[PDB]
Amino acid sequence: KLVRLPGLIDVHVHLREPGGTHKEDFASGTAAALAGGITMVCAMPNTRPPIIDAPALALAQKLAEAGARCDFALFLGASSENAGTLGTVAGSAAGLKLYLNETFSELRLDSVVQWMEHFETWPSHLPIVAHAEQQTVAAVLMVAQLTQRSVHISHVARKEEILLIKAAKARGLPVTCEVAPHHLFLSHDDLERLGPGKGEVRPELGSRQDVEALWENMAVIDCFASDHAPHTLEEKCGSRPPPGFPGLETMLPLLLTAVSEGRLSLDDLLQRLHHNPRRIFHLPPQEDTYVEVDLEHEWTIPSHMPFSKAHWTPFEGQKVKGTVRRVVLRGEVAYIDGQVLVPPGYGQDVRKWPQGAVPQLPP
Amino acid sequence: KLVRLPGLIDVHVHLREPGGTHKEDFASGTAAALAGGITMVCAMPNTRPPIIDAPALALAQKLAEAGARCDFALFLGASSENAGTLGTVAGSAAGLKLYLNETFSELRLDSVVQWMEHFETWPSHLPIVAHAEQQTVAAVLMVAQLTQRSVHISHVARKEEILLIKAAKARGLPVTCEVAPHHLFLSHDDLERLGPGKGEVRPELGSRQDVEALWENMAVIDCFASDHAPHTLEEKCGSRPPPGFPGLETMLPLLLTAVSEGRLSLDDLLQRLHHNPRRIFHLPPQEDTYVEVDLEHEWTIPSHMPFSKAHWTPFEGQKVKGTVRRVVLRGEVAYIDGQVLVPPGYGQDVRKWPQGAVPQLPP
Ligand SMILES: NC(=O)N[C@@H](CC(=O)O)C(=O)O
Ligand SMILES: NC(=O)N[C@@H](CC(=O)O)C(=O)O
Ligand SMILES: [Zn+2]
Ligand SMILES: [Zn+2]
Ligand SMILES: [Zn+2]
Ligand SMILES: [Zn+2]
Repeated sequence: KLVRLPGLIDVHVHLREPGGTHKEDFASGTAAALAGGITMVCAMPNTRPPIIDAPALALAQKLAEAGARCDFALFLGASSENAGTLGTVAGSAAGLKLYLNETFSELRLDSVVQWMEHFETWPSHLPIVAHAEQQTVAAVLMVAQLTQRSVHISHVARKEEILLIKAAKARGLPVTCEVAPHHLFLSHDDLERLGPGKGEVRPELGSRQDVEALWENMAVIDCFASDHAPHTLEEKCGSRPPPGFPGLETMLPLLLTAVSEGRLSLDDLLQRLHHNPRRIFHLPPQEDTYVEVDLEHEWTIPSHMPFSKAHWTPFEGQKVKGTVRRVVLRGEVAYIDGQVLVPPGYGQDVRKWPQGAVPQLPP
Repeated sequence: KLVRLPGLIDVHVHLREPGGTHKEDFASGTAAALAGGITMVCAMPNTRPPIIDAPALALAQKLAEAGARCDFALFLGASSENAGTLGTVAGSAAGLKLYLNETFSELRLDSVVQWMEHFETWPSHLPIVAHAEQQTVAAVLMVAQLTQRSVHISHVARKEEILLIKAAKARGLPVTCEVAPHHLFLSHDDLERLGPGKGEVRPELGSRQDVEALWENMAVIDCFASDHAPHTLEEKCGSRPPPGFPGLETMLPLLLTAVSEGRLSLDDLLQRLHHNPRRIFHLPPQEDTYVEVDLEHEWTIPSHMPFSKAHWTPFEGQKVKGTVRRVVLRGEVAYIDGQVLVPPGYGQDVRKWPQGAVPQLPP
């Protein structure tokens, strides 16, 4: 007996096109999304060129419209030069992304004054997301308060961070956050198996106590998002390994396993992979769209999942219970038991749908 | 014709006793203070042992009472273990010091949650000072807001930091700050002369634009404080140079030079070295205490000033106009033209004076 879920949304993926297409492209990354029960993705801007101006966004939109198999929205990225320049295209983007710490990314900012300038100039009704680790969470929260608006914190990975956010929420501050599956299902204890290259990710894998703190504070977690960050094995195993894990194909199976163990409920999962993503990023519904999963099927994660060009996975060898059997996207069968059945280009930019524009007061 | 100033206060000095007495001790450091026209100092807790518990404070109090030539208050330092343990001795200290970045200091904290715990447990009516650089300023400001209290930011050194504080003040937030003379009178341009060892200090020397931004934003600066941080030349020139400059003997002459050039007024100076220190740290007046200075005398800073055991200075070769001629402390001549005339032990702990206790609501 299969369980029907709504179309799930991953608000944090790296699809590497343009410029890193050996790692992933729109076609392979969205195939990976569909296989993981995800029907809508928000693609991060740290591509090559990065999506930091109108011409780069225009290019990315056409690449996505031609390559994507599921629906999508594209982030703009904040740079040291583009504050106050994105107003005409801002509403066409998923939101604005700030990279506030060292990681795989034209996009580190030099000064908190630059963060302020972005918070002041980006339209107030549109989403802002920050990569903000440890004390940087507190710092960007301060900037959000000085500028009287909200912020969404990406991949929370530490007890320190989740408790800070918890304290902010208790004070009524408008902050939301997401947690990635590797920070719920991997820890320092796995670094021996993974090794130092494969194990590179930002935020880094946490201690057992970090992992336990995220589960204990599930009520504080608004969204799950994969931070699908594909790099090839050669890259992960080489002399200067980039940080990141692929995760679209493994996220839902990992979480369904946790549901079957009673670690969270099916509703808890759907709030975090469907409802809260919709409401935080003002993402539209998808007509005639759903995912059928099998919660009984036990399997072991192989050395690589079928679709991502990353062709490796840090979850290799983990036992899971839960499978994506079928995905229907806008009335077409998109995925069945390992076969993707919609072509590159089937996917659409949800920000161009009338119901996908973010409501605003007349300016 | 001499100008009579009130007894000046330096809220940020490192006197190195106990445990680093080859660099400075209470007797030599307070001689340096008097020679610089300073009659009251607040001594930082990063000694050996550090002042992080009642027994260390008790030891430091006796050392200071026996060695100090001018009046003083002693900071407590925050550690990863002492939150919620300092209540009985808190009121006897200058305030609580948090070390939030890498520097010469049992006292880095591991987590912003630890900062929160200190802000929650330290008595609300008593001062808290943070060493907080760059984004850490924003982060500690967030913690202060979550806990609904004030914070004083030590040695602001960057355009980024002063503008962040300016923005916080414009929002009515209770934050004050100080700036040290090296961040007003030295910059990157001096590193060639200083070299990489002598030039080590935290916050590091800023760009010309940082220096210009501090002067332009003088209205935002509540206090000047030396961050007198003596280390010997051998240490500064050796293979692992500690950060810090000695500065008690040079601070007032540098600032008086600026006054004579019309860069700020005598009042601007006295607000920042007397009135604002008093009001932020609840420091008592000193009866029959004053400083006589000569604003006409031109001289060149030598390779070392007479008193500090540091026996070097990064201001060597700078021309100044302005001299401390005489200091009277509580009715005794304490300093005249290079001669200190009060013995070690003349100085007193101002927190033990009835007028030096911080007022509080009945608990
Ligand atoms: N998280 C990572 O380790 N890498 C991400 C960048 C990011 O999300 O910060 C990537 O794009 O490779
Ligand atoms: N500022 C420095 O470079 N050094 C200070 C420590 C401090 O004030 O942070 C010291 O005590 O040596
Ligand atoms: Zn990130
Ligand atoms: Zn990412
Ligand atoms: Zn400091
Ligand atoms: Zn200091």
